[PDB]
Amino acid sequence: ANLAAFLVLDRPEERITGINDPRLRNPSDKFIYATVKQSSVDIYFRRQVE
Amino acid sequence: TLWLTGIDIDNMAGVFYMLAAAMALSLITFIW
Repeated sequence: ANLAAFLVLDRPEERITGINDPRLRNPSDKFIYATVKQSSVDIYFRRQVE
Repeated sequence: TLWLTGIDIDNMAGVFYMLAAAMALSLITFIW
């Protein structure tokens, strides 16, 4: 039972699904992420409004 | 979709059961 409880759920943090991950919807200081600079990634972020 | 979204204990019972069975068998031996 202990081994099954250990191996059923992976202790490592789940991988990011993509641009619609739950943590991306409500950013928090516990999970900080940013692009480099005002480059095309910043332009895409500004163009997106959702 | 856009808004409004986002996101043992039986071991003691078993050991008590086996202890009770052992006690019942001991009582049977004593009365025999």
